[PDB]
This record gives sequence, structure tokens and C-alpha cells, in this order.
Amino acid sequence: GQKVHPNGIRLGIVKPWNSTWFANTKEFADNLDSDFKVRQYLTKELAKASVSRIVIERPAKSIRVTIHTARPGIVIGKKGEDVEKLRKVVADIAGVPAQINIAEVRKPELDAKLVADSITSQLERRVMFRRAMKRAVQNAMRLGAKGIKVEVSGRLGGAEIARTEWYREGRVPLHTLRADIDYNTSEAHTTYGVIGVKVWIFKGEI
Amino acid sequence: PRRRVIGQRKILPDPKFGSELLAKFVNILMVDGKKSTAESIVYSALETLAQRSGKSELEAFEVALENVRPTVEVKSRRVGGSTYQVPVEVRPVRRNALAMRWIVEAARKRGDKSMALRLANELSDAAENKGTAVKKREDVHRMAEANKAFA
Amino acid sequence: RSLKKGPFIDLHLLKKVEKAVESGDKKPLRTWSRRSTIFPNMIGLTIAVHNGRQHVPVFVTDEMVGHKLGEFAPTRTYRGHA
Amino acid sequence: NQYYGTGRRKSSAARVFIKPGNGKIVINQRSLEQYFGRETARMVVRQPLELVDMVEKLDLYITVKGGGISGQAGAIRHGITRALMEYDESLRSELRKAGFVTRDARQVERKKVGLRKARRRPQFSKR
Amino acid sequence: QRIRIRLKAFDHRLIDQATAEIVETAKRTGAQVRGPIPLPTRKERFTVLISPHVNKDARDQYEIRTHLRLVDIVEPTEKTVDALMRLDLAAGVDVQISL
Amino acid sequence: AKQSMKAREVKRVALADKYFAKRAELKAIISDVNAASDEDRWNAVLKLQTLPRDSSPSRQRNRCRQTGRPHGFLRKFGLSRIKVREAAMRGEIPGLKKASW
RNA sequence: CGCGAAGAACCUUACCUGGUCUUGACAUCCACGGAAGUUUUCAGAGAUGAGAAUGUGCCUUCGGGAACCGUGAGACAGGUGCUGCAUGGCUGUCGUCAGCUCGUGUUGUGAAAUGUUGGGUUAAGUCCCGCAACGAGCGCAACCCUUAUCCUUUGUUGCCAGCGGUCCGGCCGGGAACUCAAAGGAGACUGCCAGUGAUAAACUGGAGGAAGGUGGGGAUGACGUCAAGUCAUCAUGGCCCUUACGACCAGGGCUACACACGUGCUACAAUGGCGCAUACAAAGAGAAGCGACCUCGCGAGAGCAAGCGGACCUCAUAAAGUGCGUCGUAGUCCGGAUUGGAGUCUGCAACUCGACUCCAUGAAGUCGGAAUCGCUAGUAAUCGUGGAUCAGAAUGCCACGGUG
Ligand SMILES: [K+]
Ligand SMILES: [K+]
Ligand SMILES: [K+]
Ligand SMILES: [K+]
Ligand SMILES: [K+]
Ligand SMILES: [K+]
Ligand SMILES: [K+]
Ligand SMILES: [K+]
Ligand SMILES: [K+]
Ligand SMILES: [Mg+2]
Ligand SMILES: [Mg+2]
Ligand SMILES: [Mg+2]
Ligand SMILES: [Mg+2]
Ligand SMILES: [Mg+2]
Ligand SMILES: [Mg+2]
Ligand SMILES: [Mg+2]
Ligand SMILES: [Mg+2]
Ligand SMILES: [Mg+2]
Ligand SMILES: [Mg+2]
Ligand SMILES: [Mg+2]
Ligand SMILES: [Mg+2]
Ligand SMILES: [Mg+2]
Ligand SMILES: [Mg+2]
Ligand SMILES: [Mg+2]
Ligand SMILES: [Mg+2]
Ligand SMILES: [Mg+2]
Ligand SMILES: [Mg+2]
Ligand SMILES: [Mg+2]
Repeated sequence: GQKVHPNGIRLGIVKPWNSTWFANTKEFADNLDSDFKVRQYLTKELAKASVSRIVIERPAKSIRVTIHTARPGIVIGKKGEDVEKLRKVVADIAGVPAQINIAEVRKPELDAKLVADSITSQLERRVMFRRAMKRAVQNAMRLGAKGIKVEVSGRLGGAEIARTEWYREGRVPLHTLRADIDYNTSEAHTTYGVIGVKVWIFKGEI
Repeated sequence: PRRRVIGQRKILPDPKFGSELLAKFVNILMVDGKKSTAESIVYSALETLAQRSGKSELEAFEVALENVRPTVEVKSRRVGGSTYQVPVEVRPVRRNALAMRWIVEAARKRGDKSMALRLANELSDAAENKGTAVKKREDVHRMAEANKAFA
Repeated sequence: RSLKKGPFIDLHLLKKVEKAVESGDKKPLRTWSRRSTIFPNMIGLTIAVHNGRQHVPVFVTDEMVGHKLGEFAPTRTYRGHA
Repeated sequence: NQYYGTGRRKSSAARVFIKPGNGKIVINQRSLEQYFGRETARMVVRQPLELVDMVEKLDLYITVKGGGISGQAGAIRHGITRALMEYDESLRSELRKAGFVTRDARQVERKKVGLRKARRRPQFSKR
Repeated sequence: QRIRIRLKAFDHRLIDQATAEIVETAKRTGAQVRGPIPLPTRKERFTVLISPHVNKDARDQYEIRTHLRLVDIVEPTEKTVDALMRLDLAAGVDVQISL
Repeated sequence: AKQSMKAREVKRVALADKYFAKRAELKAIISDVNAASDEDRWNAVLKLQTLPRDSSPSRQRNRCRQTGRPHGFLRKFGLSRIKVREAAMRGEIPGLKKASW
């Protein structure tokens, strides 16, 4: 069968939104496009900076972007010149004046985006997918995660028939709405096609 | 109905008379949720049954109802691709239900003008044991006696 | 129908009939304007109306006034099934 | 003093004020025969007041909003029964047996996606 | 006069901490305040097809709730005006105030 | 959805804002019921076709902003129903949670 | 098979006929010449080809740099072209069916088995006993939303019980009771009482209660199956096209019509048709928008123009129903297909090919062969209302209440 998106089913119960602005119907679609262009830019520029989450908030005619990252000295740059030439180009895109804040991810191996792109980077480095999956599962469980499962899909090891292989440890109750599930997705573009990665990380209830 | 064997829903009595069997009769007459239309048809038919052909109104209604109620009907029973017709006694809840259903369907396929006068003729035919609602009763009784050997 | 405050005709067709009005009978006028209405000013001309692939000549008679030019050029060819 | 009740049926809501003594029932500043043309709606608003006997003993001032004919008449009957149990409180246990104390919670079921109605499915064909 | 203040937001926790901020800024500055009242919440529904190609009967249904709060103010002092124009509100509350 | 189809769309709305909502005067003012009902109305009906075959908001297909999909559009978000759903589950549209009533 | 398509006159549009372009309709980099915009000029079906007017932002750290236009040469752009049997993502389906497994131990040469079977029980691999198994995971249940009862808080744009007044309309003074609005809290657990049961788990019944045994409905879809669906949402490996399989324009087409099938709508009437009078809803939408009052039109509509970003204004006088009159069982005062004439509105434009109005026309159809579908209660049946898409254009889809 097909599953529900575990972040989408938990909005307003245990997981918050990544955008926290208000609009009427006139200004709604243009705030949504400019949020798309700001997120598209920061993903491409900070690709080697391990960015997990981009929270956009808009007060009255402002914008402030909070970049959750595991590696904050490289998004900051040498005492703060890299975030200016981030906010001299974000306010370019949004039109409104901009502010950039940066939040440190303490344990980057309990973050489902950072685990998914770590597996994705190894699959493009020509690493066997079992090692990439099993090291990611062991590293998160040894840090106190209550459960994890990873899953890769599509032409594994250059095989000509695609497969979906997954590996679970711990406890991942996807039907429980109190469950703090961190889920994300990444794609790896290799010489034989696209390999999709999915990571679920459980951290406790309520 | 495999597992959850149920009770039953309780219904209102008739407003003009205090009858729950007339409330069942208006329900069987009712088409597409039109209860107000169906009470006017029964009350029109019950008046012209009472005033033209002998009074004691709902006393006359059950005199017509007694004469169409069956006492034994037939039911299939599948064994091996040859399925017998076994006579079974009719429950008295089902007795009133079959009698009122046969009268409404008899009164539907007439040629008179109103529905109330088709109903009035069928109740006056049934009070004197004629018509076609009575003949549905003995056709069931003929078939029940025909398969009497399979008791 | 279109409402009573102005029949429709294109301008390139309106000018082209105007110069066939004074300068006389010509070759049939090639047009693509099937949506134009037939005026009094066009009786006697032959308008070749486009129908998708060809230009069908239409000799304008007095009963064609107030109709469209596209009505005298069938766009679908069909003759029997089997 | 006025003794009060609130009753509701499907989408109707009725407030009921009872006053000590006579047989006047007035509903939305009209009386019963002017408001409810249907005899069935007249009887179910009468119904709580014949188990308790009130010849002409209680004036009833009632207003109602929403729903239709049978919805308003059931919302009145539930509002009367709550006003009479405020009125003396010995009436409850025979009013329980008559089923008038129960709020009828039967609401209209919502239309569902893929279905023509709440439960009506489109016509199936094997091929 | 009276000054009337309308608050709308997508969240109800965030909107009534915002009303609690402006009911207590306004008699800390010493004005009678009227309300706050909750106006009816307008919910807008959407219904999409989830499959990229066919399968018409497989759908999702979504909703946006817009909560509304109304505060009227009885005693608009000079101190009241400069208090609640310069307040620290969140990014989700929209304010539109009436003279 | 075919780069040229979007460029046809981008050019259509930019050329629609070029003329109309500014010079809709040619039909909203002169083709009126009073003394302009003489030849000046008729020249206005002729003048309306000098403007390009675009210019009119009735040729906006109103596609999705990311993929350019012409069907399944939602005017509230500007995105197609595939991209509305894909970004709502990611938590990107504010206040958009799954409805259950 | 009313499926993608939540809405093909042009556009959309991917197809056809014809007219046209070749570093390009869309992007980056180089060189040179022009600041962008303005607004008219004649040809042409249009794309495309020919004059006037003009800007000069900006620091020049004075060579010019930054926006926008044209031309030139290349890397390149572009492809709704092929392969869903190379893929990602997403979706259908068995099926909301109660299942599907693992660790360690034990048994078997082994594939494997046990656990997960057995006695009961449950909606449930649900729970309790027994037992070479002891534990665990994904499912089940619960946590979430809504509906049914009460309490607290707040009281307008919502409300009117007690009051004063009134033009008799909550409309004014006023009231904070009630309806309602939306935040918080309470309530239902087989909790209580009998009986049955293996001193069990659980069943039948009763009390109380708004609600009783999963209270109603929704969301939620395990491991997997069908090389199931989608390269035409997007993304993507390989292949193919590169003065064309790319790009622009006009007109046509997707609406053809001997036929067959699927899903619907309206009927074949008297439980009805028509005429007049008169009750009772919910849920929604609205600024290139919803548009009242009044005047004109038989009408669709038009003119004028208030209010409303909205519990305030508008869409918007619900229909079935009820009362009276008429028709009197007919191919009809049933049915409203088809066609003729005259119009309205939207739009550059209603010929192909829009919706609606008026007058006239008044086919088939009298309950449907073999066969077949849906539904267990506020359900079926029937009656209206709203929304998305949308300039205009629902008998479809998604929602809402009435009767029942
Ligand atoms: K696939
Ligand atoms: K084992
Ligand atoms: K491909
Ligand atoms: K066409
Ligand atoms: K249909
Ligand atoms: K059919
Ligand atoms: K047309
Ligand atoms: K007729
Ligand atoms: K429309
Ligand atoms: Mg209904
Ligand atoms: Mg369907
Ligand atoms: Mg359009
Ligand atoms: Mg089918
Ligand atoms: Mg076309
Ligand atoms: Mg098993
Ligand atoms: Mg076993
Ligand atoms: Mg279990
Ligand atoms: Mg066991
Ligand atoms: Mg569950
Ligand atoms: Mg209070
Ligand atoms: Mg296949
Ligand atoms: Mg074209
Ligand atoms: Mg078609
Ligand atoms: Mg109106
Ligand atoms: Mg007949
Ligand atoms: Mg069932
Ligand atoms: Mg009907
Ligand atoms: Mg509808």
C-alpha cells in the first residue's frame, strides 16, 4: 500500500510548519513563490554546508530566514561576511528586507535530512549501499535514538532490475500521532539512474 | 446478519387515532419520504371505508386486515442443486407486514381515479373476501398445501 | 447571436472589398476571415474562403447578406461510412 | 418565576419558558395551529404534556431557530421536557421511560469522496 | 472615541496570546477595554487528486482555519495609543485597527 | 512543461498588462449608449482589432508556477494539485494541514 | 470507459494545411553599436518588413562600470521525440483484510519447525489460561479531527428573559439571562449492580446517564502481490532529432457519424400537471470581485448606483410542504426532444463550435427481453442550496441542509 507522509500527518499535533507567515488570498501565492525561490537558492548555495531545515517567517513587510545547520561556521564564514552576501541576495529575491539567523544542529546523525544526504553522497561516491545503510543505522542508534529505519530504491549497485531494500532497528510506530518522527527524503543521481533514499528517525512520544 | 443480531426501532403511533399498525401502514404506503401526502391518502380512504360501507372505522380496517393475513408460507432450502419448497408458519409480525404490503400493491394496480378510492375499494373487497389482495393470500395457501409433504 | 450594436467584420477584408468595389471584378479574393458577416457591399464579388487547407470560391448572392463567410465553406469532408 | 429549558433536534434549537397557569402555547409570536400546519408536529409538541397532566395549567412561550418542520417540533419537545424537570424535578423517571429526555443525536452523514451520497455507491459493472 | 482592533491568524494559541498581550497592555496603561470576543472561524477546504495520472476516486482533503478576535477599546488615552502601536507581536498575527 | 509554452505564457501576461487594464477605454467608454452610437462607436469596434491577438486576459491559460501544468490549477496557491500536495506534506504552505471533519 | 481534463470558440494545443525563422521563442559567457520606455506611419491573414519623438540612472576610484535593445562567431539552447520491461517520486489493488516477521534458546543430516499451535474469548495475533519456548518489532487498539450533554470565561457586527419607551422592525434606552460564537474544563472506564463462566479472560441483563459496551462519522492502509499505472506534472540512465522531431503565425481539427458499449439526466403522470396565496434550512463565496434600492424591458437583461475584504454588505424570496381552484385517466392541461423566427450577455471574435430568454413547433415514450447494480438508519429514496475550475461555458465532481 501507500503511506501517508509522516511529517504531513503530524502538522499541528507534534510537528510545526516550516513557514510561519500570514497572508490574505491576494498575497498568498506570491509569498509562496518567493518562499520557493529563497529556499531553492539557499539549498544550492549551502550544499556543502549541511543544512537541515529552512524556517521562513514574515512579519509585517519583513522576512527572516532561520537556517538550521550542523556546520554553522561555514554558513557564517569568516566572522560573518558570508551571511551578509546571503542576505544581500535574499532581500534581492523576496523584495522585502531580510534577516538571516543560523541555528546549530547539535547531533547531525539524528537529523533525517542530514542522514539522507550523507547516504546520498556516499552512493554517488561509488560506495556499496549496504555499508552506507548499516553505518547510518548504527551511528544514530548509538546516540540514543529510539528507532530508525532507512530505505534505498532503484538499480542498486548498477543492477539492471531495480530493488527496494530497507533496514530497521529499534521502534518506528508510524501510526502513532504522539510519536516524534523525523522523516525526510533525498535522491542520488548516479551513472545508472536515480536512487531514492528515505530515513525515519523516532525520538520518543508526546 | 451473521454476527450482530439486533433489536428493533420503536415508532410513533398515528396522530389522529393512536394506532401503531396504521403508522406501519402509512410507512408502507409512503413513497420517497412524503409522509404528509401518505397520511392524507389513508385518512381519506379510511373515512370512505367507514362512512359508505359500515362504520366502526379501524375496527373495519382490521376486519379487512384479518382476511388477507397468511398463516403458512413457503421457503426455499438448498441441499444439492435441488432446493425444496418447505411450508413454514408465518410470524405474526410478518403476518401484518405481508397483509399490508399485499393490500398496498393491490391498491396500486387499479384503474380508479384517486389513490384513496383504489385503497377504499381494496379494503371493501378484502372485508368481503374478494379482489386480488385476498387472491394473493390463497395463492400462497395453495402452494403451501401443494408442498405439504415436505413438512 | 451577436447583439444588435454592431455586426462584425475584419478590417483587411473591409478594405479589400472596398478596392474591389470601385476597381471592378477581379480574381477571387483570398481570405482567412470566416467570422465576418456578409454586407450589402459584397454582392457580385467572389470570395475564396479558407476552410483549413484550400480556398473555396463563394459567389455572393443577395440572400447571403447577414450570414457568415464560414457558412459557405465546409471544413469537414465526409461521404458515407461503408 | 419563569422555568427554562433548552432542546435541540437535527439542526433546530428551541428555548422554552414555562409560566404558571393557563393553556396558551405561543411559538415565535404565533400559536401552535398557525405555526405547525402538520398534525404530527402538533402532536409531538403536545406529547410531553399528557404524561404530566396540564389541562390549562402552564403558559408556554417558545421560540425556535433552524432546521425544518420535524426538526423544530422535536427541538421543542426536548426543550419542554427539560423545563418541566426544572419545574418540579419529581418528573424525571417517567419522562425517562417515555424516551423524551434523550437528546436524539442522529445527524445527517456527510458526503464522501468517490461516493454519490453518504453511502450510495455508483453503479458497478464487471466489464 | 472607540478604537477597534481585529486579529486574524492561522493558529489559535498564537492568536490569543496576542490578544492577552493587548488586553493587558491597555489597562496597564489605564483604559477600560471591551472584549476580547471570538468571531466565527472561517475554514477554507481544498480537495486534490493525489495520483499524477488517472484514478479519480483517490483524493486528499485539506483545510486552512483563520481564527478571528475582536477587541474594542473604551478609553483611548495618549498613553494607550503609543503603547499598543509599538508592541512585540508574532509573525503569524495580522492586525488591522479601526479609528 | 515545454519551455516555449511557458515563454508563450510569460509573454502573454506581460503584453496583456501592457495594453489592457489601461486602454480598455476603446470598448468600455466609446461603445456606450449615448450620442457616440454614431460612426465613432463603429470606428471603435474597428480599432479594437489593431491591437495584437494577445493583449486580452482571456488568453491567459494560468499555468502552475513551478512545472507549468495547464490543468489541475489552484488560484489560491498558484501551483498545480501535484505541487500543492507535495509541498503541503513538507510543511511549506502555512496553516495547511489535512482536513478531517 | 462524467478516467488524466477542477471546465478544447481563439488561447489551451501537444494534431492537420499553408505562410515563416536558424546561437534561436527560453539561459550563461565574448566583441561592437545603441540608455530602456514613448507612438504614430504604409504593406501583409498574421507572424514579419519601412519614418518622426526621445531618454542620459549612476558613481566615475572619468578607461567606463550597472539595468534594457540590436547585430556577429561559437560552446550551446530546445524536444509533450522513443523506452514505466533501465529508474526516482507519486498512485491504484487485494484490504482497514488480521495478519507479516525477527533475536536468543530448543528440535531436525537438511530444506525447515517451534514461538504464531491447543482450550476459551474478541471487531481484532483482542485478552486470559495451557504449552520448549522466552522476548521483541511492523500492523490491531489508543493518542488526532468532527458530532451528541453540561460547566467556566468573554459579549459585537451575534442574542432579547425581565424592564422603560416606540413609528410596532431588537428598532432605541438598556440587559449579560437565553440562543449562538470559540477558548478552557468536565463526562463513558465494562466504572457500578446481579447472573453465567475454568476462584479466569470475557459474555447476557439492569441501574444511573445527553450518550453503553469500538456512542455515530472521518483521517490513519503492515510485509508484500499484479515487470499494475504514469518518461505528457516534475525529475532521470540510455537512444534519437539539431537550416528540424526545435521556434513563430493564420485558419481548421480534437465537437466528424452507418454503428456497439459504459456512466448519467429527463420522462412515460393523478402519491400528479398547471394557477394563486403562504411556512421552515445548512454550508459556502466575494475587489480586473460580489453587486442591493429605484427606473425601463413579457423575459434573458439594461441604465443608474449604495454597501462590503465582510456574524455588519451582497450573491440570496430554499424547494419539496401546506391551503384553495382546475384538469378526470386521454398519447392528455402527461412528456419537452427536434426545428423555424426574434433576442440578450461574455469575449478581438459565438459559421464550423457558447450559455440563456421570448413566440411558434410538440418526436419517442404508457414502466422496459436475456441479464444486472446500490443500500442495514438520519441510511435508502426524494427535494432544493453552495464551491472549485472559470472572460463565458455542468445532467460531471466536491460539499450542505429539508422530508424521511
Ligand atoms: K514506478
Ligand atoms: K528461531
Ligand atoms: K528519459
Ligand atoms: K477549432
Ligand atoms: K448525464
Ligand atoms: K444509461
Ligand atoms: K461558438
Ligand atoms: K402537451
Ligand atoms: K464561469
Ligand atoms: Mg441529503
Ligand atoms: Mg466518478
Ligand atoms: Mg481561459
Ligand atoms: Mg470502472
Ligand atoms: Mg484550437
Ligand atoms: Mg501467521
Ligand atoms: Mg504452529
Ligand atoms: Mg497485538
Ligand atoms: Mg502461546
Ligand atoms: Mg489504529
Ligand atoms: Mg456569562
Ligand atoms: Mg507493464
Ligand atoms: Mg492557432
Ligand atoms: Mg474529447
Ligand atoms: Mg437578487
Ligand atoms: Mg397513462
Ligand atoms: Mg455495514
Ligand atoms: Mg421530481
Ligand atoms: Mg450541485
